[PDB]
Amino acid sequence: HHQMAEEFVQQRLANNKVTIFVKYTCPFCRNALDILNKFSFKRGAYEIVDIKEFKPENELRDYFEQITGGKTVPRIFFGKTSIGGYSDLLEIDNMDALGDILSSIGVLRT
Repeated sequence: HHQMAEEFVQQRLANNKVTIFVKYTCPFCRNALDILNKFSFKRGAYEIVDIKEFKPENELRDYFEQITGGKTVPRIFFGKTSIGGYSDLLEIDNMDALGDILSSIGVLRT
C-alpha cells in the first residue's frame, strides 16, 4: 500500500541521464529548469520528475537528505550521482563546466 521514497527516486535514475526532481510552484525549480533547457538531450536522457506524485512528502524529503544532503527541491542527478540543488547547478553553469559535464555523461544530442 506504499511505494518507498527510495524506489520512487531510484526507478527514475540511469547512468546516462539527467534527472531533476521538482515542484512546479518553486521558483528555484524553474530557475534550474531554465538552465537545463538550454541544452538538447538524447531520447530518454532527461526527465523532469514532479514530486507531488509522492506521498507522504516527508518520507521523500528524508530520503533526499540521506542521499543528497538536502531535503528540498530541486534535487538534480547527473547519472545516479546527486549534484545537489539550484545553487550547485548555477555554480557549474557560471564557470562554463556544465557543457563539458553533460558531454561526458552522454546525454547530449549529437
